[PDB]
Amino acid sequence: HHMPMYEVQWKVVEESNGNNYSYIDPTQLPYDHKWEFPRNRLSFGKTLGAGAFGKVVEATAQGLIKSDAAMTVAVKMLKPSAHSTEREALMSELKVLSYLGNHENIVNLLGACTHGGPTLVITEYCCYGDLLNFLRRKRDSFHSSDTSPASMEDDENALDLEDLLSFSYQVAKGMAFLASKNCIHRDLAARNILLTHGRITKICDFGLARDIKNDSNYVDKGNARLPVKWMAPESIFNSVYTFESDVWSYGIFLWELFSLGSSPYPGMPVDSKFYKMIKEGFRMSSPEHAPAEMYDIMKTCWDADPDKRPTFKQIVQDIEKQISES
Ligand SMILES: FC(F)(F)c1ccc(CNc2ccc(Cc3c[nH]c4ncccc34)cn2)cc1
Repeated sequence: HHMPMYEVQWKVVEESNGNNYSYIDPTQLPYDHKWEFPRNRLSFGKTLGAGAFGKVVEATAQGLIKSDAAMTVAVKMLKPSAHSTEREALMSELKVLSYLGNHENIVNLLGACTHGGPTLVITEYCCYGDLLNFLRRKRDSFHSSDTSPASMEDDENALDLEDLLSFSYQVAKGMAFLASKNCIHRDLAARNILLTHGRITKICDFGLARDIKNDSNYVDKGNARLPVKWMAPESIFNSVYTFESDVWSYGIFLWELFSLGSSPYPGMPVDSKFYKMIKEGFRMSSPEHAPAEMYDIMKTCWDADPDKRPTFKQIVQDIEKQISES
């Protein structure tokens, strides 16, 4: 198994020579056994996602948070047909999670089971599932400002511009947190963002629990399956990944978000023509529902020069003001 064929692995970077950064080997990170949780105290429910070798299942965990209470969690784990490369990747994912620490806008580590049988990674459960398919289900229910509640069927569960601005803010905040821990996601997209109580968005990565070969958003390119339409030119062409290439992806996410889950670059299949156009400076237009200042963020996320892209910290400050001004 070449792991790039099955998932896009996030990376933690460290200072190298001069002003360069190098990837940390995640197997080198420690696993803090404070996270260890008794396997027997889990009760498995429905599958939330599965790929060739991995799955995520909804579970009930006894006494995870309060000694006397059960709580709903999501557990990531491997199928028995998985190879040692996948087993390593999952421990490595747990190590990075242990390293990162906690944030409101990421899917958080709650516990792990690492001895006896297969590695189980216990994370927060998000009741509304992935943001992409939520937007798509809610698309025809988008409520314009100053339109009557009676115009919608279930207006209390509809979607409006304040929701979209909120999601954009929350995702920027989670990515600012990642960048602050020297972490590069490398697969930011609406499919890797979840929605939960209070309409809180949490970044994640289904990873090995995604059927990647059947998701046409990943393209075979080299010895990998890559989310090309989300990727910065320097990542596609030179395999260079930085905090600024995550920013490009974030711009693409914003496009999906304000288009209510439409697919990026419609009428442009990934092929040599696609790559030529991206190099020449083709960029997507404003989505229907995107405010002009949000479209302005998009355009800057897609600067060919990574230095001219905003940082996540700037994006947060920018959207904060947009929300306040409304
Ligand atoms: F935002 C971070 F921190 F970058 C980040 C956090 C976590 C990961 C990967 N771990 C996992 C674990 C389970 C899942 C699926 C998942 C978790 N909670 C759910 N709730 C409902 C449906 C699916 C799910 C996704 N990623 C990858 C990135």
